[PDB]
Amino acid sequence: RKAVIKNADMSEEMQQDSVECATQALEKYNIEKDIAAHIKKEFDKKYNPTWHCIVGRNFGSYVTHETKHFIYFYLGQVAILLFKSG
Amino acid sequence: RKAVIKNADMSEEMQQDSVECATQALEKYNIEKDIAAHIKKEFDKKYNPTWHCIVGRNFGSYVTHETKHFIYFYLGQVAILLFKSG
Amino acid sequence: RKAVIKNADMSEEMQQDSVECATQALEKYNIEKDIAAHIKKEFDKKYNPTWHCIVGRNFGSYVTHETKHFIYFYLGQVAILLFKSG
Amino acid sequence: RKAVIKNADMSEEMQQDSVECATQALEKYNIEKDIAAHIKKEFDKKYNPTWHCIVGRNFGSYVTHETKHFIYFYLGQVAILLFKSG
Amino acid sequence: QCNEDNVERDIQTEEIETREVWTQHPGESTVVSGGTSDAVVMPK
Amino acid sequence: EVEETLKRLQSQKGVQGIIVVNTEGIPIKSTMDNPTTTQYASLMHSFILKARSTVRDIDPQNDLTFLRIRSKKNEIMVAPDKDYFLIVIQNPT
Amino acid sequence: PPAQAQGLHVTSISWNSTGSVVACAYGRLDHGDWSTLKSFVCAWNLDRRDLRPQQPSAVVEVPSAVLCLAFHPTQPSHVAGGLYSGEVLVWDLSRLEDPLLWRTGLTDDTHTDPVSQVVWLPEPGHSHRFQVLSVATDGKVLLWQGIGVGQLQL
Repeated sequence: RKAVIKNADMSEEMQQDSVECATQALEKYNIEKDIAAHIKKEFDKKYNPTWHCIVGRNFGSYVTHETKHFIYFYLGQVAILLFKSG
Repeated sequence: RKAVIKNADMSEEMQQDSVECATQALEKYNIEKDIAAHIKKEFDKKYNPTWHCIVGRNFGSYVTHETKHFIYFYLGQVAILLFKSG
Repeated sequence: RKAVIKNADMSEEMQQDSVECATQALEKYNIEKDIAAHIKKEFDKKYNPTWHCIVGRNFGSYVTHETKHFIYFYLGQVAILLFKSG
Repeated sequence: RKAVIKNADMSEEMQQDSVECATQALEKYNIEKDIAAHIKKEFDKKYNPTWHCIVGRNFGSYVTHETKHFIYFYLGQVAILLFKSG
Repeated sequence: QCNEDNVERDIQTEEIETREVWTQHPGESTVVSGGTSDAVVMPK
Repeated sequence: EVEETLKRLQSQKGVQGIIVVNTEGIPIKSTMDNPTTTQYASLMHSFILKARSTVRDIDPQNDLTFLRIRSKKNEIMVAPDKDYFLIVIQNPT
Repeated sequence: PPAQAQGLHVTSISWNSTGSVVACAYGRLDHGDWSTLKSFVCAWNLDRRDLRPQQPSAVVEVPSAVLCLAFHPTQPSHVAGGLYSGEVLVWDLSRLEDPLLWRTGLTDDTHTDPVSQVVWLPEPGHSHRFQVLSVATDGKVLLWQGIGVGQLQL
């Protein structure tokens, strides 16, 4: 679950929080849908809605985010896309 | 290739157009990020912003969408998630 | 030359196409690398990427395949291994 | 069993493991398929699956690998192709 | 309320089934196998 | 007929065992213990194939006519076949 | 060739040493072989799915009567045949533009004679190279290389 951030428009504190949150999510949840759901909900609570999370080993995306609320990073071989929009 | 719709909360016109747009995107592009970008941009133009698209073979997601603007379908072995939010 | 299938995890239609494709490749090329390249490219186009092909007279292999996409067969004294993975 | 690397898309540390793994495999195993299997399994354990290995004296190949996970080298007169895909 | 509704969806792709297989060009009649009736002799 | 000859051969003090390997290492008849029966059938199947290849490699219009391998412990003979061959082991001493 | 075989007769046949499935044939008319295009080169594979021998696997539209069309041993599908005109042409079927030739000979004193045969030989250089000869009807022993079909060498 070593973290490597590829792209972010996010404060440093939220970047660290995202990695730690996703890291715990992967420790706790086995299925990507549930990993994504956990992560999404934690941000809605702390950082207001509306957050969206994609978790997986094989995907591409093209999305629109609110400024300062985007991160894309890997934990090992698993990519996590986390952003706010709406 | 063969389009198979698994989930949709979307009008019949947008459902078929989503498939058609994804079909053209898959014919034109090999990379998922570019396939998604084609599909997203076309929807913003025809059905107003803001759409988001995820294309891939392996992922889980947890997202929030507007009513009547969500579809998830396959073209062959490639899954396409398309929805409006924002 | 004579096609002999030893192992297969593949549909009957794809099995015959693999042999036919290798047979044509063997007719057109003398170099094993170029024979393999023909076989791989044709399979990516007709049956979606990503295929891999090894052609030769002397080798052992240990590989992982996706179900219904592996064949190992001879054309005369030349063995052809073809599968999907990724 | 002198090692000579002909082509690689791999970090230097992974290159060393490739040679060391094949070297041990060749010392321990006499049969080509068994040598290949040893090498493949060691990489799945350390660098995660899915690896594939071909070991032999006469073959050509055309394959697809994950970026930075390819090496092709000889030990003496025997060629080893080691890469990840899937 | 402008945001009259906020519909949440979970999405999960299927898994890919893979197997490990042996092959070898030089060898015995059975090339590779996955990792006593003998009615096979009777016809001859 | 063939069974009577095999018995007569086995009765010879030189003969240490006979194996009838039919389907490429799968025997039907043996005068030996099971572990040896299976191992011997397999070894001689692989071994004879190698000899046949060697002959064809020397000349592309000739096959094996007979093959003998000798050791300190015992001696083994095999003959070429279309469908299957027969294995005999004797003590040369 | 179905339609053409109704009036023509076989005069030159050969097998491709490499593609043993590839059988070549050439029919023609006995007369008038000095002026017009007379025939085609009909090939058919005895390979997988070749259930209709009557369907050619390749057709080379040769501008004039050709005889003794043979394959180079090493090359997958590369041929050379002698035309009645006295010229030898070299086709390269690799391009699948089957009637399209690779190289053409000359029309000057080099080899005006209506050569009776074309034969390949290994070149003393790398074994891949095969010289092409013709049998002059006038008393010349003519050898050349592939590109050398123009401005012959011996």
